[PDB]
This record gives sequence, C-alpha cells and structure tokens, in this order.
Amino acid sequence: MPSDSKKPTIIYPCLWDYRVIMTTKDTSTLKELLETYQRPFKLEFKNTSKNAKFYSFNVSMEVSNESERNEIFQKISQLDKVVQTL
Repeated sequence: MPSDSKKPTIIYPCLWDYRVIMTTKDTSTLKELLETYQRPFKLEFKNTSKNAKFYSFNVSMEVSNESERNEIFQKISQLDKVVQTL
C-alpha cells in the first residue's frame, strides 16, 4: 500500500499443468516430438487410442513466471494440430 497501488502480482515458480487437446489424424509427429524430453518437461497422456474424437494430452513442466507460461504455451501449440487448449 505505502509504495504501490496496482501490480500484475505474477509469481509462481512451480510445475504447471496445461490440458491441451488436439483434433487431427496426424498427431504422430507431435507425439514423437513431445516425447523427445529435450528440457525438464513431461506430459500426462489422457488416452492411447480410446478417445476417438479429440486427442487429450497434459503438459507438466518447470515454470518460474508468466515469462515461461508464455513460452510453454507457444511451444506446445507450435504445430498446427492442437485445437483446444486450457
């Protein structure tokens, strides 16, 4: 109060999970690139071949702030398959 009034207040240095679903019959290219595990990141597979409509996949990676959250969102949605994101 005795210094600032309004701020973004964005500080969360922990593992964030994003529910990303894709609607394409050619995600094989993503499942191979997402499984690379280049950086400290993981994905929680929702279904192997049961969801005959929308491919659901989770994304768990180290986050420090909006900076990453903005890079992690654009990196996961890099391809042109994913349609629904959370």
